[PDB]
Amino acid sequence: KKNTALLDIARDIGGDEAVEVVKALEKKGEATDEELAELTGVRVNTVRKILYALYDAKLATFRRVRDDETGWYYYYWRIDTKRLPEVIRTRKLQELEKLKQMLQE
Repeated sequence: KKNTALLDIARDIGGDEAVEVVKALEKKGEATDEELAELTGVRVNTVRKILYALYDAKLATFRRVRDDETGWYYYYWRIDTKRLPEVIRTRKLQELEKLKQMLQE
């Protein structure tokens, strides 16, 4: 039930690619952008844009590692269902009162 609801939010976010990304992420526990682009075949710019969307929806978190050859960070993402129930609800309420204002036209 939370399995499918997560994936449905992913579809709204980014279609079949988002659903591939979420599924590979859950199967792997944690993953980098690059690891997810290779697991899935989706491009890394799009894996990344999906992940930052899941992060803004507070459905994903990450933890950062400093790559010491270059000094730049790279993220290890993971799905965070902790607040998924409140997210599912908020999205319903919001969609409902988007309808409410069309009725108040």
